[PDB]
Amino acid sequence: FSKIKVKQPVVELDGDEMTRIIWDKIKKKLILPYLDVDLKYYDLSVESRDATSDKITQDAAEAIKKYGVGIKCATITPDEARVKEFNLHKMWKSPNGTIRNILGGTVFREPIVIPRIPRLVPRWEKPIIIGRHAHGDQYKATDTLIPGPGSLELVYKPSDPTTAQPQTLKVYDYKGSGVAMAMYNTDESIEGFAHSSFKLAIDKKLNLFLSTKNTILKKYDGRFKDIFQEVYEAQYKSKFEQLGIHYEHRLIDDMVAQMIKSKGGFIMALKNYDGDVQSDIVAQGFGSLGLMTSILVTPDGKTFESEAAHGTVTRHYRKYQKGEETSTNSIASIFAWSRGLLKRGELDNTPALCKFANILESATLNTVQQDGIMTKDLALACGNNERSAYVTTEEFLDAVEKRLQKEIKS
Amino acid sequence: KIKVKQPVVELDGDEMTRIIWDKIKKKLILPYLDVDLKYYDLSVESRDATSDKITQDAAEAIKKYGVGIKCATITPDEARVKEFNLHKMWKSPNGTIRNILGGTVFREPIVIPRIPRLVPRWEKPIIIGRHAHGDQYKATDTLIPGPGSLELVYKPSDPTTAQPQTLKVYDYKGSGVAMAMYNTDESIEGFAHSSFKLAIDKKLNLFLSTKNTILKKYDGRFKDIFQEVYEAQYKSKFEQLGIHYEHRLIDDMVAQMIKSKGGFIMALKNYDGDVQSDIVAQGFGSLGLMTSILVTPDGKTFESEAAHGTVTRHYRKYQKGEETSTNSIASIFAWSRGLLKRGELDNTPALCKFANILESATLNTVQQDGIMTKDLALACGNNERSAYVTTEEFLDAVEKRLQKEIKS
Ligand SMILES: NC(=O)c1ccc[n+]([C@@H]2O[C@H](COP(=O)([O-])OP(=O)(O)OC[C@H]3O[C@@H](n4cnc5c(N)ncnc54)[C@H](OP(=O)(O)O)[C@@H]3O)[C@@H](O)[C@H]2O)c1
Ligand SMILES: NC(=O)c1ccc[n+]([C@@H]2O[C@H](COP(=O)([O-])OP(=O)(O)OC[C@H]3O[C@@H](n4cnc5c(N)ncnc54)[C@H](OP(=O)(O)O)[C@@H]3O)[C@@H](O)[C@H]2O)c1
Repeated sequence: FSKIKVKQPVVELDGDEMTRIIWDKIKKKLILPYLDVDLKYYDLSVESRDATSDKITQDAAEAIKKYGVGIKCATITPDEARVKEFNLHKMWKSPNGTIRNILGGTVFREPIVIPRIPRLVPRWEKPIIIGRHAHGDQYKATDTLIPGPGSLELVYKPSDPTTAQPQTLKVYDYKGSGVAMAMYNTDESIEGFAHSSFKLAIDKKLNLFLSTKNTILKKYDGRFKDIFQEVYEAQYKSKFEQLGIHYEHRLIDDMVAQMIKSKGGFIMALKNYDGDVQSDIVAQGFGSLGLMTSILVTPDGKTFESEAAHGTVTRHYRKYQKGEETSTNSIASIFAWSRGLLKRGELDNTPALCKFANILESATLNTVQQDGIMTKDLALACGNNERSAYVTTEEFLDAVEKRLQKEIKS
Repeated sequence: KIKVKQPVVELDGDEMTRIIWDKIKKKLILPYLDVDLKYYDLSVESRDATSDKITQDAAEAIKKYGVGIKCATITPDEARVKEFNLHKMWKSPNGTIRNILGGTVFREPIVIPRIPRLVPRWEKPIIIGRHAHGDQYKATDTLIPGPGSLELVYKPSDPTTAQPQTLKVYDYKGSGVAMAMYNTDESIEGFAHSSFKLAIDKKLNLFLSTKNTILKKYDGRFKDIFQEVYEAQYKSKFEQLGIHYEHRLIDDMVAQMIKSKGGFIMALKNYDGDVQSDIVAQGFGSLGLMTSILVTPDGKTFESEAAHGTVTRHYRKYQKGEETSTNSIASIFAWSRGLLKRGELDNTPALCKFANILESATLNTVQQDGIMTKDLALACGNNERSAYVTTEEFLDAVEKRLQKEIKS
């Protein structure tokens, strides 16, 4: 059929295991037949990474920065058993972290809602998006064991004693053995977090809430609150008002409670640790990870990386490897493509592309909603594990493919 | 009447909960028990009138006789200081009591089958234990104006038995923020003992959650101490009861928690305990069915109270002569749970029986008689005025049912 010309190159990052499998199928059956796009391919499989000494990972990030918009497949984050499983030169760092830090920007997780599929928190009918500040609180902290009595201090010595002054803060006086830890964060990173959060809220046309425990951590957390407020008043307030959306700081205690009581439909910006823990809570609350997507947004709002929020689905890959039946959800991976192409269409002002992206999504979701064709993970939420309620990994892709063709005739 | 061997320490509170507290004592307690109630008025006024001294006297008394029954109290803050013209912004009475008694607070929701929960699958209590000693809650934080180094420095009292430590935390290339916190093996060990005794008492599985994958030393310490404490005194008891202890990464626990049907205990570090307690409570429904107990390491001192506040919004209406529908179930349980502990300690099976009948009468007023306050009716999808009853009407109903229940 007629192909849509994609003006700017799209960066594609291949992953491994199960997702690598459905990725190739999604491409040939759902993308390549309708678009004339130039894909800058970067293989991020563990095998490819271990070979290039993890260089392709960096090269891929650079590519995304250069062209704007990357579309990524889940990848394996090597650990102990992984190093032996593939005979790696060493436990490489998670490609997700390496790319995220190279591009700057923040990651926002968004669940896809399908009416027909109940949520564990049934009241949730609209997505609750979680943005996580992944810079350096507890994830870059220094912790140790205090052996016995003594004093603990936080000491800061400025590189320039003329403008700033030294700090020597008393933390605690141990009367026995125990534990200690110190962490940091910077104005620069927090500022990017704010910018990335406001731009996504504008794009999504959703209310934005920042959560901290500023009542306790008066300075530390207070810092996040002040920078968001400052960045807001100066560059986004007027834009939030035109759309009818609002920004607001809320105590993590209140936000968290108001969150599970709501019906959803808004964005929560959170600090490293809260974002980590709350993302797992929200995802599970909506249901299957097969419906959790994610988008990386930079402060300048010119660079994006699109990828499913779940992993390589290793357990399903073990079955696949033996020829055993699998029911893996391809929905999130498909949306990695549609959301990435959508951004591609927006930056190049190519409505044609944007239109196709919304059609791919519609075809995908109506397959479940209207036709009732779905994978096991989805059927489980309905209370139907009978091998007649769900369909196989490939059967689902076949269904959406057929549906796309139909909905594409206009 | 039923004779309560040891004295029960009673702390009175403020606003709406103070109102229901007096009606409860007089209608559901005093008529059936011959108990010596050591009374302590912990209202905002009483506290500000004694420079917060009754608070301490109260805790000391709980420490003396064992169990305490407390009414929700007002925690001073900028706003409250102007409202009552408080001399000083007195700190949380719960905190002060917690410090004197040591011990850990466990939040347990009351599940009434007829009343739906927001997380529909939760049909069994999910109890959260909070280590409220001090991580972020006793940390020192500061702003960092610009480029410079940041270090953690430890100097031992006896540089003969311990080595000093000077760890590079970070080199700022720009302005930012810094923070440091601590915890002690002592409190962690206390936190462990209380958790285990509560699991044994409730006969439920116990789970400890941390981020020991990132905070290898700090959180690995909680893990190791709990394990040590577990094997040192509770493993066999757990084995006899058929319950299990386990450490879980917070990421896994929380995901598992929301996917479960409830029925277990989660011991959490200070911060997670705080945030997760609010999630769990809201998942079950009204804060009106939320209870809590303070449990000391030795397992001989308890403080029972509603897990909710003074219900200020409802108090104003009460002030304007307007009708109210405040759920008193949680307050009544504060009495029942406390009295149950009193009996367990005094080996007074009679007191324990009363306690269980008071809880049966209360809950059945809702489950069978269909008499409930507004919060519960709303949870049932009933938004009609005729669907619920007033604060006093509900108490009147429990009172009547209690009399019938006691008959046999
Ligand atoms: N690159 C990334 O973005 C990323 C993110 C996270 C993890 N990972 C990596 O992925 C590998 C495996 O991680 P993991 O053990 O957490 O597996 P996972 O891919 O995170 O999935 C865990 C489980 O969730 C369910 N699930 C996830 N996606 C599904 C889908 N699309 N359809 C149906 N069910 C789905 C399955 O449960 P059932 O087995 O019960 O069906 C699956 O076993 C590891 O190397 C990990 O580091 C990569
Ligand atoms: N002593 C304690 O353990 C304790 C604990 C928490 C707070 N406090 C104190 O309480 C004051 C702040 O209160 P707050 O703003 O947190 O309000 P709250 O007393 O915590 O209750 C907030 C809302 O939850 C619902 N609710 C709570 N208890 C209920 C009940 N028994 N029956 C029916 N509905 C109930 C009501 O919502 P609707 O308005 O929708 O009816 C109520 O307005 C401060 O003095 C604070 O220090 C004390």
